[PDB]
Amino acid sequence: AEQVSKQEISHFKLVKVGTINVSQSGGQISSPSDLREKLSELADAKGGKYYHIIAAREHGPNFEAVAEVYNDATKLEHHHHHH
Amino acid sequence: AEQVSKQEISHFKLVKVGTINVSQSGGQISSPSDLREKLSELADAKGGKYYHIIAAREHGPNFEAVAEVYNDATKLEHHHHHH
Repeated sequence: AEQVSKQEISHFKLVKVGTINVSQSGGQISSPSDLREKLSELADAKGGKYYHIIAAREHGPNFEAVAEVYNDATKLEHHHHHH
Repeated sequence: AEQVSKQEISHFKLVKVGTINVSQSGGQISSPSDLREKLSELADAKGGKYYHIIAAREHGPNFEAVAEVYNDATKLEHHHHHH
């Protein structure tokens, strides 16, 4: 999973699966490597291949990275419902 | 070189290394994968590890991808002025 700007998003046409928020109390995130690693983990959890951090804010000791998860246009009905 | 968000640049404090423009008449750039290696190339040439697309503008057949190069303070004055 990689992140792109609105320029790429609206040009290559990406679909949003959901919005992720990485809230880490203190030095749980040290470098951008940590940040992107958790971003991709959560983005991939949504099923998306792309993401974009809309709000990377510093809530005191707690770091909150809010990003939107974008998927490639290859998704359709997940017929499950229930048994 | 990776593309980071403007908030990341401002949160980690990245030094502005310069500007890189990919102005192609098509063919050279079709996928973001093409553009990435170009941007990373030009950024690496200037000596940056990060970049951000600030304007991916499509003017007819001429696609202009304007990104700016950012890197941490790992530069030094050179005693290689000329001789």
